[PDB]
Amino acid sequence: SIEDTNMASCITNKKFVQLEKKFDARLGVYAIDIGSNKTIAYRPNERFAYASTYKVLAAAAVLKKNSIEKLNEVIHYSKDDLVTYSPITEKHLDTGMSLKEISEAAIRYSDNTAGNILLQQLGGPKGFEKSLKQIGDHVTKAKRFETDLNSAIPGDIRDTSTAKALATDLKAFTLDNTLTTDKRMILTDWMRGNATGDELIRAGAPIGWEVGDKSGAGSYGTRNDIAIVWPPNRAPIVVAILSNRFTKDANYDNALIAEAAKVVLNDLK
Repeated sequence: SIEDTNMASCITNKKFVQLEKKFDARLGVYAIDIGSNKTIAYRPNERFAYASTYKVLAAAAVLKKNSIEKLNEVIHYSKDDLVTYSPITEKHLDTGMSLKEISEAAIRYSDNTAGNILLQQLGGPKGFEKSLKQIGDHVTKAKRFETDLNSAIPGDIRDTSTAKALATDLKAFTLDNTLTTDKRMILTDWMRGNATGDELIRAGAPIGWEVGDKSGAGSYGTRNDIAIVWPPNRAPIVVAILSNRFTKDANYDNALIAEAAKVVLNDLK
């Protein structure tokens, strides 16, 4: 069957090649079926800017590092801390917000000030990178805050990872024995049912399959989605799909991510 599997990989691979051509993009894919350890991989080790997908990993590291009581302490940030696109944190400027509330705002709405506060809580981008090293991720390189970290310049290693590294990290926090039971369930629920994921991996999932995701978007047409996918009566599937285009102001097309996800989920089916 070794001949049989590799021809299946060649066929799956050609679909990703055709998507890159159709959408004028570069695509990175890594998916693992937690029940069989089967994987799908396309440029799995090539670097992409992770953009807002880090927010779920930074929230997870904050959960791992901090007690329940600490995670409920109110953080009194100021108007000076608000960066572009802070729809939740800008509402609660008078009241302040807890690390738990900040984590939920970052994941559900991709609030950028929320993301910065999580990065700060971990010691800045370098401390966030150190938190990922502690779960065995020596690939991800974190350097800048929002919104500069979205610049996604060709060849630039700052604020980049790979589809394999991001998927493996997401698996580590949501499915492996890294967080306490309560923290793993809280983090997973934050990923469920958010409109920012509607046109991405969720749009490529078969009928009846639930998707919990964290989306990303940046310059050079960068458009990412990392997710846990729950098929009926099956073990979870962890999926990272990263992409970009080739000019600074290029427009992404969410359908590239959805069509890539259809390939992944139909071939892990």
